[PDB]
Amino acid sequence: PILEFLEEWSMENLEEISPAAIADATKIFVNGCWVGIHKDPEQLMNTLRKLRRQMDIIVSEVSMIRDIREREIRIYTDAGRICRPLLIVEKQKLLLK
Amino acid sequence: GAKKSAIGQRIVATLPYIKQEVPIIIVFRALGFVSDRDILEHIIYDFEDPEMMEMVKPSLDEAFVIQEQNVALNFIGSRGAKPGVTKEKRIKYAKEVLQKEMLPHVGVSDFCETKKAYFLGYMVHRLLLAALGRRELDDRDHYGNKRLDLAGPLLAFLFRGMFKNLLKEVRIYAQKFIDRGKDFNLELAIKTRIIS
Amino acid sequence: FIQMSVQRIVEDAPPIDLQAPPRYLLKFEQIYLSKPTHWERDGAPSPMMPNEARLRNLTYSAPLYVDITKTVIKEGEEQLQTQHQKT
Amino acid sequence: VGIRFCQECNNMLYPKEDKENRILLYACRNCDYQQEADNSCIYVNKITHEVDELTQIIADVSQDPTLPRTEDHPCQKCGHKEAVFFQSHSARAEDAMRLYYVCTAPHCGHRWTE
Amino acid sequence: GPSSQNVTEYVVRVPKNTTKKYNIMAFNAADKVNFATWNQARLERDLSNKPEDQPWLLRVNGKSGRKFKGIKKGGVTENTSYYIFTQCPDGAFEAFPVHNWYNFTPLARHRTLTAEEAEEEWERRNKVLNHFSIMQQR
Amino acid sequence: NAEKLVLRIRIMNSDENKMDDDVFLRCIESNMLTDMTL
Amino acid sequence: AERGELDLTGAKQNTGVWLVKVPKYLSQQWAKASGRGEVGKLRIAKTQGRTEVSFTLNEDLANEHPFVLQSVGGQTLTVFTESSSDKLSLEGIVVQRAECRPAASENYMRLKRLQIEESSKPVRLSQQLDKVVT
Ligand SMILES: [Zn+2]
Ligand SMILES: [Zn+2]
Repeated sequence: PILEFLEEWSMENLEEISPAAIADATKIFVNGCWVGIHKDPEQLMNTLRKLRRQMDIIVSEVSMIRDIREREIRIYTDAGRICRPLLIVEKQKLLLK
Repeated sequence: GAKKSAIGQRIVATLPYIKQEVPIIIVFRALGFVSDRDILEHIIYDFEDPEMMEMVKPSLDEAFVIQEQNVALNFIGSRGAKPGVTKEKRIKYAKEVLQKEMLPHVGVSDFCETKKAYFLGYMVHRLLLAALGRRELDDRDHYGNKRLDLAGPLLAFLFRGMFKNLLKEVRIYAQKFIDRGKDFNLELAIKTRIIS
Repeated sequence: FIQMSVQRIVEDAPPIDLQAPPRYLLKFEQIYLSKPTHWERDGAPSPMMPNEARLRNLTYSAPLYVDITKTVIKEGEEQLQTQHQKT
Repeated sequence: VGIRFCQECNNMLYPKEDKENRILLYACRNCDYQQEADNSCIYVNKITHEVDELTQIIADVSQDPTLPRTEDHPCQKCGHKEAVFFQSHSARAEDAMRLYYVCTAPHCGHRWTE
Repeated sequence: GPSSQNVTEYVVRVPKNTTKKYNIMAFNAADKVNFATWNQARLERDLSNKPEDQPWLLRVNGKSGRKFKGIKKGGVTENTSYYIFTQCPDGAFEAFPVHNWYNFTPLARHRTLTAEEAEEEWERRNKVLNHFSIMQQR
Repeated sequence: NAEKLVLRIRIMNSDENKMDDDVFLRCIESNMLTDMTL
Repeated sequence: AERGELDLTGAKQNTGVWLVKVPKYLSQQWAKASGRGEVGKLRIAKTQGRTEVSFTLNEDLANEHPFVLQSVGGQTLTVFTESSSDKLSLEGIVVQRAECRPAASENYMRLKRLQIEESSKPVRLSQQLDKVVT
């Protein structure tokens, strides 16, 4: 489901791109596999975060990591990842009311 | 050395089921990327960076002799754990090693060479950044680099080994009866004690 | 592991191909698990409670069954496909 | 510094000298191809390597919520008061305490160091 | 003028079947591929494996011209489809699904070192002199 | 006096008048950087 | 002129074609009938200094698809076809690339969820068995 959604959104597959485009774009990794590149990493993370929080396509235990400096988005779905629940804060306010 | 320190530091790859490592550029040659520009395009994504380009110069010189994909595959096959009797078989063995044994998570299909070249180039690209000091070395202790094998995954590890024995056992049992000329009973072929 | 990994492991196993020349194939498709059962001396199955396993030094194990489809070809333009349900 | 690739087989071009004219030529290997060199420098390495970090810095870092933000260093390019400051923290420097600032205004990835 | 605000709308047609299949041919930008000199070309399946499940070999202008090898895209478009719009006299766009995607790269032609020859150079791989001279001797 | 200190090096004239005229400088350059002791 | 010869006439005419990436549901609806000769209309609107591409789904087919263009200077693409009579030809050269996106955002995921569930039907899972097999 993650790969299908990523393909639907403005993510270019590795096969269907020229290497000259990889410089500016951010690499997209899913379970350590470089799926493709994306030209708007910030919007993608907002969309990816929104889906997980709504539990639409992305399950709760899926972790999305963006390395802003390295221009990489790492999505991990495998088992064995240790996680804990944290309250979401938006605009210096708790979403918990 | 006189020429050892002139070329600089070269990058090699330790692929599975190969006794000795191979030059990195050779692996790219085997994957189907012959020209230097095509190989470097998978390693250096910004040609305007002279620092990165120099780091790969010694690697290119090391694999300069090998200039064709078949030549590179033979070199990889020649160093295989089971060297082929003839040159043709060596190429087939090397192709199988890269097809399945090398970076299997990237893919195992016959047309996944391009994907494996990009990731292999990314592995080289990551190595260059560490060598150039642009990226900090990974921390083994960092706990996000760790995974916990719970009861399930641990049990799944055993089941495949025990299920392979079960499938091997039925193959052996059936082969005896098929060679004898008589059909075999499936219920009798299965050894239930293997999994239990 | 029980719901997914065991079934995936069985599904991902390659079909067993055997050649004599009659040819034989074995394909495992569906995996079934029964509740933890204990077989008495007479051979009568009965549900095994965890306390009974603890008291009688038994293993709390569930029987595992797999649907196996066998196809045989005898180079006589005939194919016989027999399935052993819950092996 | 410039790296040149052959126009025939897209392979590396290495420096070569022609005694007939005594002019640097970048000659392809295994391709009997030659090119007229113009840089005149074939190799250069900087041991000190005082490479500017601002070139390495990526403007996208301004979106990092873990970086500190200061209103006391307005952006020169656009005047935006807010800025995100950090240290290079990259090996080979041996002294990484100076702060590099990146403007937080969207579309203005101006980077500067005080 | 009209071009400053021109609006164009055309009908879309999807024929059920076509005698000729449609596939994408991709050339890298650095290749600088030019079709002006492509007087003649040959496209056929490879013979190295020795059919429908094998790579495609492209030859241009016989042996004299450049040779390209096409490889099927390993990544499948299970959730994606590709269509091509071609101008027609009737003025309605026509969309054809992409049966296959092929990536073509140029193949250099020259006296490439053979496998047997590479064995001798492996001895001097660590220590070699005048990289240019190695090709001259061959 | 110049803000930059420079030292131009060239191979002997007798040899000019066998390994390689270009690579040899790299071997010298790498050799002089580390092996040579000031 | 031979069997392996490629009819490069399309390249000579410099015919231009557009490469479009569309989702499966749009193509699936087309694949439903796939023989009526009509699936929709492609509308392109141009302004003084901006161009927009959009596609409208046929009313019968249903019982907005904005298009985003992409740069094609980074890679050169050509389209060729193989005739059933062993006569390969080059249709033309790609001059522009476009992608299709869904107008809706919330309820659109509902259709995707059904597809993910639908593609999950072949995903076999172990079944609990009330009575031990005898
Ligand atoms: Zn060349
Ligand atoms: Zn600013």
